Amino acid sequence: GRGSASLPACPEESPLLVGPMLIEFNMPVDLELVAKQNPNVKMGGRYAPRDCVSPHKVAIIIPFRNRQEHLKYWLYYLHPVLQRQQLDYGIYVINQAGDTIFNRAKLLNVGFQEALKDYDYTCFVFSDVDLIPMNDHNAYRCFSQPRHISVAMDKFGFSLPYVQYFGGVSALSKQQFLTINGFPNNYWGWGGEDDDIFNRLVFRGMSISRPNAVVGTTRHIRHSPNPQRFDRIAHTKETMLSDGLNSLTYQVLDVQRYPLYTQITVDIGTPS
Ligand SMILES: O=c1ccn([C@@H]2O[C@H](COP(=O)(O)OP(=O)(O)O)[C@@H](O)[C@H]2O)c(=O)[nH]1
Ligand SMILES: [Mn+2]
Repeated sequence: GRGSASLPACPEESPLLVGPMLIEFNMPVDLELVAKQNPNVKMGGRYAPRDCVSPHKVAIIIPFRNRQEHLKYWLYYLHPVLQRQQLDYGIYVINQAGDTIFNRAKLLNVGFQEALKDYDYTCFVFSDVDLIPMNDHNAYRCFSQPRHISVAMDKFGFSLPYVQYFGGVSALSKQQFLTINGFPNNYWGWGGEDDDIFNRLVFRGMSISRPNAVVGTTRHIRHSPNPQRFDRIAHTKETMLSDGLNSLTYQVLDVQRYPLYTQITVDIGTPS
């Protein structure tokens, strides 16, 4: 029964999962030690299983500005989890240059476009830097419908704020992201950019996929009021095809590959 053969696909669910994880933010983190403990993660925060081929080619995109301590917690907790999930992944921290109003959604678009320059990713996880999953059965990859990952956050009493809530951590396949023309680029702190994304998905006929809530629990790292759903549905229908990936503009000022992540510092302009 000999002969040259290809590596098998990785299994539907990884056999390496441990389930519940104790998440704490009260100790210091040293990235050199983290890299040493995660020796298989390559420069820029890249990893793929050695013994099987994952159909999950995932770019994990983190919107960022001055949250280095949270990032250190994110990297310390997520790298082991992502490897146990057997993903072919890369970590991208999209750092907003300057001191002007933060624009989360626009940095996420930047992440999608820049991660694609690196590799043919086919799934995109958009994750705030201060959310850590509490159970490794909460898969950080894409499904048949847009995936809402952080479904039961401790900050919201472990309950979904409203059925259309799509914030925190989500995953969209390349096909799913393209068909909604990405995310809006003009939410300069206004709030509700996640509701606009949800409206785009719905208008394109997509629904929300979610892990079972018991394994979808996440911890939020406190830093220096349950959200409510912002309207603007008509707005989204009016503007989604003209404001998004197609109209995205920015300047890349610095690209740094660190052992555990790639950081792209970009100038995304100011509110027009
Ligand atoms: O100065 C800032 C503001 C926001 N963020 C990123 O944006 C996410 C959400 O921002 P915030 O924690 O203020 O939550 P919001 O209330 O705006 O949902 C954070 O977790 C970070 O990933 C950041 O990096 N720096
Ligand atoms: Mn936060």
